[PDB]
Amino acid sequence: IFTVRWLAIHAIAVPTIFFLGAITAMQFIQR
Amino acid sequence: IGTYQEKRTWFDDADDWLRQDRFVFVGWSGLLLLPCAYFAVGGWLTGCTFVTSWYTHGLASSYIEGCNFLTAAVSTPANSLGHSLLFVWGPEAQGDLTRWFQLGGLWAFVALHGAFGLIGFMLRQFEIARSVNLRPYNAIAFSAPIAVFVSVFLIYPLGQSGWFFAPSFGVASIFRFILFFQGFHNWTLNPFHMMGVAGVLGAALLCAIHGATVENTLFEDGDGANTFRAFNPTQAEETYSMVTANRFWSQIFGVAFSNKRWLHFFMLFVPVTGLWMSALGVVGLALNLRAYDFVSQEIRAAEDPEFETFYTKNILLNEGIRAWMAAQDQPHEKLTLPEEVLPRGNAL
Amino acid sequence: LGHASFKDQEGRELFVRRMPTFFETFPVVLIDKDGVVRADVPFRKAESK
Amino acid sequence: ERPFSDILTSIRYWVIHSITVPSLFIAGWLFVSTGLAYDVFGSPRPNEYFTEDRQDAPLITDRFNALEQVKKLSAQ
Amino acid sequence: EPGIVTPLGTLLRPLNSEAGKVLPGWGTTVLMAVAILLFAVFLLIILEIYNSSLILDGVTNSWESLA
Amino acid sequence: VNILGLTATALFIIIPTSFLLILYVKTAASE
Amino acid sequence: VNILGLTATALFIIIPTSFLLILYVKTAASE
Amino acid sequence: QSDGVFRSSPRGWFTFGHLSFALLFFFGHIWHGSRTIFRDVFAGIDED
Amino acid sequence: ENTSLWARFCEWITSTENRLYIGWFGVIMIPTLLTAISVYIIAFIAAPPVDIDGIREPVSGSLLYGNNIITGAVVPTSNAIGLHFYPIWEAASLDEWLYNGGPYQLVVCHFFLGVCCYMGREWELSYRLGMRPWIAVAYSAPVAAATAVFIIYPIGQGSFSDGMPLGISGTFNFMIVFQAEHNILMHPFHMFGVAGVFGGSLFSAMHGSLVTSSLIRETTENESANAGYKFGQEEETYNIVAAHGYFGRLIFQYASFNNSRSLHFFLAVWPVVCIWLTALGISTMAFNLNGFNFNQSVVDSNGRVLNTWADIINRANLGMEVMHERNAHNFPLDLA
Amino acid sequence: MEALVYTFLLIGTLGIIFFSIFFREPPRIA
Amino acid sequence: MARPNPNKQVVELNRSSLYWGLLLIFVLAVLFSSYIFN
Amino acid sequence: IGRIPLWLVGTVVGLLAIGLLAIFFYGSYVGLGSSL
Amino acid sequence: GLPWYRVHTVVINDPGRLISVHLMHTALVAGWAGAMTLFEIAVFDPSDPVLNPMWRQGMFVLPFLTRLGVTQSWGGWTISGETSSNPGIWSYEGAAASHIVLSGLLFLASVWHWVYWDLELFRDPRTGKTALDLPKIFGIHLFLAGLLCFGFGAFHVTGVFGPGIWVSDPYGLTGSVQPVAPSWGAEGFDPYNPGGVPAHHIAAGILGVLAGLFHLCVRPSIRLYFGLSMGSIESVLSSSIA
Amino acid sequence: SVTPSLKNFLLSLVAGAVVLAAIAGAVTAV
Ligand code: CLA
Ligand code: CLA
Ligand code: CLA
Ligand code: CLA
Ligand SMILES: C=Cc1c(C)c2cc3nc(c4c5[nH]c(cc6nc(cc1[nH]2)C(C)=C6CC)c(C)c5C(=O)[C@@H]4C(=O)OC)[C@@H](CCC(=O)OC/C=C(\C)CCC[C@H](C)CCC[C@H](C)CCCC(C)C)[C@@H]3C
Ligand SMILES: CC(C)=CCC/C(C)=C/CC/C(C)=C/CC/C(C)=C/CC/C(C)=C/CC/C(C)=C/CC/C(C)=C/CC/C(C)=C/CC/C(C)=C/CC1=CC(=O)C(C)=C(C)C1=O
Ligand SMILES: CCCCCCCCCCCCCCCCCC(=O)OC[C@H](COP(=O)(O)O)OC(=O)CCCCCCCCCCCCCCCCC
Ligand SMILES: CC1=C(/C=C/C(C)=C/C=C/C(C)=C/C=C/C=C(C)/C=C/C=C(C)/C=C/C2=C(C)CCCC2(C)C)C(C)(C)CCC1
Ligand SMILES: CC1=C(/C=C/C(C)=C/C=C/C(C)=C/C=C/C=C(C)/C=C/C=C(C)/C=C/C2=C(C)CCCC2(C)C)C(C)(C)CCC1
Ligand SMILES: CC1=C(/C=C/C(C)=C\C=C\C(C)=C\C=C\C=C(C)\C=C\C=C(C)\C=C\C2=C(C)CCCC2(C)C)C(C)(C)CCC1
Ligand code: OEX
Ligand SMILES: [Cl-]
Ligand SMILES: [Fe+2]
Repeated sequence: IFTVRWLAIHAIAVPTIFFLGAITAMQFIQR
Repeated sequence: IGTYQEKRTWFDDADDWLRQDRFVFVGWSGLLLLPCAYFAVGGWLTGCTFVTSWYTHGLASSYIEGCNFLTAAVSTPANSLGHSLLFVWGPEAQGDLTRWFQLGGLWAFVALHGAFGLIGFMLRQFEIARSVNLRPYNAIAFSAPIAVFVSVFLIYPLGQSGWFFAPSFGVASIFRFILFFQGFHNWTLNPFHMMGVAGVLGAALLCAIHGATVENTLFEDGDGANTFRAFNPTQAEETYSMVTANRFWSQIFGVAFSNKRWLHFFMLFVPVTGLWMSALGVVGLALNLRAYDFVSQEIRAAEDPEFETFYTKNILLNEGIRAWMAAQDQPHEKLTLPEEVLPRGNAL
Repeated sequence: LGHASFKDQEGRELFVRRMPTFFETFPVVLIDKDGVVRADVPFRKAESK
Repeated sequence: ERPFSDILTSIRYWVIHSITVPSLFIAGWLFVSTGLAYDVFGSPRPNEYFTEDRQDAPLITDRFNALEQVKKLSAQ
Repeated sequence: EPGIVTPLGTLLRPLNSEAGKVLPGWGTTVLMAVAILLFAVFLLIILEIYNSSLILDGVTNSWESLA
Repeated sequence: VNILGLTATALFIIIPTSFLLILYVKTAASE
Repeated sequence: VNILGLTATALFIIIPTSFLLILYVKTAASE
Repeated sequence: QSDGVFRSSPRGWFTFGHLSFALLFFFGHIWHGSRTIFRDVFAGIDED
Repeated sequence: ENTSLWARFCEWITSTENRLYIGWFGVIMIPTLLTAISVYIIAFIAAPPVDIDGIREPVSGSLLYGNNIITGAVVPTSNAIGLHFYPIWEAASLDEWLYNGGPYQLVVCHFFLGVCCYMGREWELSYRLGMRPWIAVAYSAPVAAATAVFIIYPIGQGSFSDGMPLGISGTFNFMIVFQAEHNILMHPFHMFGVAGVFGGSLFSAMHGSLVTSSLIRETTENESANAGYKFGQEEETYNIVAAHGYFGRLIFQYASFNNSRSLHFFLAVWPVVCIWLTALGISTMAFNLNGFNFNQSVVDSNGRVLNTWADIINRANLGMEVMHERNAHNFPLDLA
Repeated sequence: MEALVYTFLLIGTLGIIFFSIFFREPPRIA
Repeated sequence: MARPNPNKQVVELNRSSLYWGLLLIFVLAVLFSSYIFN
Repeated sequence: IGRIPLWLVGTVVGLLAIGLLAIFFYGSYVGLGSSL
Repeated sequence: GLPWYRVHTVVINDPGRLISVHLMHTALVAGWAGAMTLFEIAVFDPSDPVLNPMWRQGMFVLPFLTRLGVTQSWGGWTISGETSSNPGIWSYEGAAASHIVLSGLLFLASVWHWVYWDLELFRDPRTGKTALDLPKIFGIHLFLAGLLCFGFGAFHVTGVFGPGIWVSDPYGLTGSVQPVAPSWGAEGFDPYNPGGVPAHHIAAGILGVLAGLFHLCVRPSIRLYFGLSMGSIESVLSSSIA
Repeated sequence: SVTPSLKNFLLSLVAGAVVLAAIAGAVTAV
């Protein structure tokens, strides 16, 4: 780890999965 | 360099580390590009997901409120803020991140970081072109959409009353901005926009026709029905017949290219010129210098009510846009416009 | 030509809504001190209020 | 060299990504399901869009006191 | 062969003589860093004053500043 | 504007056209 | 003929000057 | 013999012309800086 | 032995020795087009006003009737005719034929036949020159767009008056009214079309900059780089490996086109398929399929309508809708 | 008076198109 | 370097570039004439 | 080290992506933003 | 051969011809300024200082002449509504005629520099080739700009020798040309404060004088000279355009 | 005196210097 490839992939992959989980959760939010 | 000893220092060490082969090239421009572009894209994706627009525009513009990918946007700040930079340490936010998100400061954050990211990316093309010893025609071409971004997202709201009339970062918000220039400026009638449309359509035509011509004038090089495996990168011969292509387009269209360098320079030249002309037109619109009306035709239509043209139809349609737009588009105006004064045609 | 002051039958002072910079043709609205639209030059002029 | 053909085909890679990616998904789920997203990003809930004093869209209508006025016009 | 000799050219001759005479190393590039960062700070100060993102006791940033 | 625009259009359609014709003939007469 | 004089004088200047300039640079191009 | 439509101020014409010229000179600075840094490769590449 | 008249005519028609190839597709392409250009120039110059909406309110559209170049347009056919065929012989007089918009139908029909046979002639010259024939397949996208905006949309709406007017301001009027009717901006097919033209400009600039940047040094700095390229040569004029390496370290290594054949195929396929999609979007809007409708979608817990950017687009659509054809609607529902 | 200027500009444009198509510089193929 | 100027250059503009220039001027005039005439 | 097939990994990833997109498209007809 | 868009590249390496074409452009600009001022005075109607002022008449360089002090005219009137008893030599038409004769003199100087281009002043004596010591030329120009800016800020706008600048009330009702006192405080950075202009010009002129003296004294370094190409004229062209 | 806006601006300059130093440290830590 601690490589430029690892950091560049993770900086756009970890928030992507976090936000995908958030949006998936708010799909089931009713009125 | 230049028969000098050139004693090694921290600058040379930093240059050696930055100019090294890896997955994503950094260079010196990466000291600005990577944070600026990453924060711009992340800010847009965060605003389109959680940050609302209920106080800047009185609108829903994020996934957390029920908007989808098309209707969510990072909304522009309120017009009462004017052209404030809306720093989180500024006089408006005053250190409160939660209220800074509600004050529309995310738009200014995303826009400034995206402009600096564009600067850094074109500097990155410059630095890579100097690293591999190639001419920077790539970033000479990339000067065009940076100028477009500057003229649209910065120069136009700077010339207008404030960032509120800037484009909000989002699909349907861009569509609103587009229909706003249709109704309020007649941006189609602007000759600079006309040249921009011509440049983009000609560039798309050039791309399609060049790809089709190259792929249809190929040499055999075969013993196989798939031509894509009939190509060797390490060779010094052309794989598509320029002579046959020139003959075909001379006998079909009338004229044809005979210089590959001039062909590719034209493919560069058309979109850059079109986008620059459109940028000049938006700069003209920044001061409400609109090519809105033809005055002689206006006096003729006023003195003769039997003279109808598609231009007069467009004028009436733009009046309809402004009238049926203003009340819910500009909440700062507080236009409680009644029904009876709104223009409306026969029935409908 | 002097400042134009507009009054209705019962005497309230109505003022014109000044056309903003973005608009070239603006609906004429005589709106009162309280901010309630009181008169206009109606485009409809039929079932007009 | 890891040309992405070895990392995506290795159980050594896949034993630690079988927990981290679901953990991030659950964290993102709880971040919006516990109201923390509304807390930190100031997004209003469906039941707090309109207050009793105002029943329309809020207007900022100020610059130098925008913090205090948006605090007053927010849903407490 | 020399060009057209003139008294003014001979007077201004030492002002254009050392074409390519430079200092060794990096020279005054630390002073470059200091001067350029202070200029950026001053330029930012001007921008915040004129954008009203920074308020002072004595500035107004409006036409009544003529008062 | 009914004839000043005519004069402007005339100057615009001649002066660079004439300049281009100067350069073109200067090249065409040289082999 | 206030500006009809303008357009007539303009074209009377333009056509011979462009003609003469074209044929002159044809002459001067070939040494 | 006014036509009846509003015109623009000398301030507006000044700002419009100077902003258009400012973008054009941004492009000019880009082109000249590219020619400055890449002066040796202005005729092509070294092929080596 | 090639002495008979039809054999000589066939050899002359299929002759690749002409300045412009005619071919058996050209024997329809040429007269239909020259008819369309002739009537189009004549109509654009001195066309009398045309009652487009059918409400006896004529629209001039021609220069001699007070139009400039931007405002000049061949006006579409009268709405009373609709999708009926209106040639000159079906009119009693040239005056009413011009009043009812007959030149628009004649230009549209001749132009559709001309572009179809131009595409066929492109295939024919590709065949007679020993070339691969898919240049016509690439050209099928602007032909599809022209057919969708000149014939398919009038078919779907029931009137040739509903087609794109032959002009510039008429084109803008068509686009504005079209947005009012169908909300074209909110359509996926139009979105792919916009992405296609934007990417086509991007890829044209990309490819041109990469090739012009990587030309082999064969001249000096006081002469044009185009003079370095000699027509009919077999030696390559640019470094494909250097250009591919620059692009790979610019964007992505494993996601870059190292093969020029695949690169040029991508350049050919992207704007063509996107223009196919947007032409089909226009044709689906002709049968009133429309774009995304998100009017009053976001609603709070108490059911009050929360306006969005799509609602502002709805306000624009209302502003266009209440103003388009301001006297041609006797009833509320705009079903025609 | 504007219409004649427009028609002249367009017939000049078609003249330049016809000129560029039919009296172009031939490719040298050398 | 000498009495004549050493930077003596010949300006070139071929027939295809003449075509492009003439078309550029005429199309720009056609586009902008309606706005200049107003 | 190449234990699991790359095609199987791609099939699993594509299945999860397709199901997730179907979840988002289902969320456009229920809950917030569904006009109901 | 050189394309049509590369013609001026004939004078990249020639400093005398470069000075000649700079003088030709400068003469054209001065002649335009004079001709524009004469045209605007010819078409100017001073018959309403209040309801039909210069900005209502589309006057372009008339406000710029007015802002720095030129208010009287040789036509016997003043834009403020008064009567010019003796406007002197520095009127609107006077400034225009001065610009015209300056344009003529600069045209003659451009012709002289075009003809007598081969001056050994442009040749460095170390190798005999033609080169320009661009850091020293920049130092001279920066020193001259510092002197000119400091003089303009300490003698013209302050009124100790010049007439001052255009100062008015906040709502622009009266308006006149007064000497202005420099504001050295934070209010001097107030954009609408007229006192900022003399203080700014004095400070910028002093600092430009010091920077020009430093540039005259100290040579650049190897790294900077090879990085920004200080021996090249396109580098300074790029940065000057910036 | 020191207005709150000026104080926040000075803290912004300090934070910018701090984040530039952090970026330089992350770069030199390779
Ligand atoms: C950037 C500098 C500048 C600025 C800000 C102004 C500003 C102004 N000028 Mg001025 N002018 C300038 C430079 C400038 N001028 C120069 C260099 C000249 C010498 C040629 C003139 C000569 C001049 C005259 C004679 C007059 C003015 C006038 C005016 C005023 C009226 C507005 C106007 O210009 O009409 C409108 C401006 C435009 C429509 C700009 C056109 C937009 C671009 C340039 C078109 C694109 C070019 C296009 C490709 C060409 C094709 C057209 C072709 C078909 C004909 C205005 C405040 C008038 C005035 O009020 O009297 C004082 C007046 O009569 N100017
Ligand atoms: C698209 C933008 C762009 C690009 C690609 C270039 C490219 C280039 N410039 Mg240039 N420059 C630009 C914009 C740009 N510049 C702008 C807007 C200015 C101010 C007018 C300058 C001023 C300038 C000068 C004076 C010089 C160059 C030079 C150069 C060349 C040398 C490389 C270099 O140092 O780059 C430039 C480096 C940058 C642009 C990075 C600056 C960004 C800073 C560090 C970030 C500041 C952020 C800060 C927090 C402020 C934010 C506050 C907020 C309120 C906005 C190169 C070809 C040099 C040259 O020799 O030309 C051949 C040189 O002389 N540039
Ligand atoms: C003060 C700024 C400045 C200066 C000194 C230069 C100087 C130079 N440029 Mg450059 N340029 C500039 C700004 C500048 N440019 C700007 C702002 C742009 C963006 C549009 C460009 C874009 C540009 C390109 C693309 C090229 C140059 C080139 C050149 C070199 C040759 C110029 C030539 O012979 O063309 C000849 C010029 C003509 C035959 C006339 C052009 C007709 C124009 C379009 C209309 C006429 C304008 C009118 C008379 C006055 C209006 C201008 C005024 C309002 C400012 C030369 C050293 C060339 C080069 O790189 O050299 C190898 C070249 O390729 N420039
Ligand atoms: C010493 C000779 C001289 C004098 C006394 C004047 C005087 C005047 N000129 Mg003029 N001019 C001159 C030479 C001169 N000119 C020459 C040689 C030219 C050809 C280039 C011109 C071209 C010209 C034009 C086109 C115009 C004038 C105009 C004017 C009048 C108003 C000036 C103005 O607009 O204010 C303001 C001046 C400025 C804002 C210039 C700002 C300079 C910038 C900010 C310098 C910044 C860069 C610098 C290098 C940085 C320094 C760094 C520092 C640390 C030292 C005024 C009476 C105007 C007029 O009204 O027409 C009559 C007008 O439009 N002149
Ligand atoms: C809307 C159309 C459009 C898009 C989306 C686009 C996008 C892109 N163009 C690139 C390149 C180029 N663009 C070029 C020519 C053109 N590009 C054009 C139009 C576009 N170009 C046109 C018209 C031309 C012709 C002039 C060239 C010549 C290049 C390249 O060299 C380069 C490439 O390699 O392409 C393959 C890529 C590199 C950008 C980058 O990393 O910047 C850095 C990242 C930044 C700055 C972050 C973005 C922040 C932005 C500016 C503001 C925030 C916006 C949000 C993030 C998203 C909002 C979305 C809503 C508006 C819907 C990027 C994918
Ligand atoms: C009475 C009548 C006539 C009425 C009509 C009136 C009317 C409508 C008038 C208006 C007409 C008019 C011209 C309006 C347009 C006005 C307008 C907006 C002008 C824009 C002007 C302008 C300068 C814009 C700036 C942008 C710009 C530079 C655009 C240039 C566009 C341009 C020319 C694009 C190219 C288009 C095109 C057809 C390319 C074909 C290229 C081609 C032949 C490739 C073939 C080919 C490919 C290969 O790959 C190889 C290898 C070979 C060998 C080869 O051959
Ligand atoms: C300002 C006033 C002057 C303006 C000048 C305008 C000039 C317009 C003249 C009208 C143009 C008509 C061209 C007809 C040429 C026929 C000869 C030929 O094609 O080659 C024969 C040539 C003969 O064989 P070859 O000589 O051995 O090569 O090949 C053919 O037979 C093909 C014939 C094609 C017939 C179609 C005619 C051309 C259609 C395109 C013209 C479109 C009209 C608009 C014009 C502007 C766009 C171009
Ligand atoms: C704001 C801000 C910031 C920043 C941040 C960042 C930078 C981050 C981020 C972030 C991010 C970055 C996020 C994200 C998101 C994303 C997403 C959410 C995604 C997506 C996608 C999708 C959803 C799709 C998919 C698909 C499918 C599945 C199908 C087909 C294909 C496709 C691809 C289309 C901070 C705090 C620092 C500070 C303050 C301000
Ligand atoms: C097209 C156009 C443009 C441009 C413009 C320009 C560039 C201008 C100008 C101008 C000019 C450029 C003007 C001028 C004038 C000049 C003059 C008026 C002159 C003079 C001089 C003289 C007269 C002299 C005399 C003399 C001599 C000979 C020598 C001795 C001394 C004396 C003085 C005796 C633009 C793009 C902007 C846009 C609009 C239009
Ligand atoms: C695109 C692509 C891909 C892929 C993706 C995916 C993920 C796919 C899939 C898919 C799938 C995952 C599929 C499945 C399937 C199944 C099937 C195809 C079946 C069947 C059958 C049948 C016909 C049935 C029947 C029945 C009935 C009728 C009822 C009851 C009973 C029974 C069940 C028997 C990849 C990335 C790799 C690569 C690139 C390309
Ligand atoms: O005609 Mn042309 O635009 Ca088809 O929708 Mn119904 O019709 Mn009329 O309205 Mn809407
Ligand atoms: Cl309509
Ligand atoms: Fe190619």
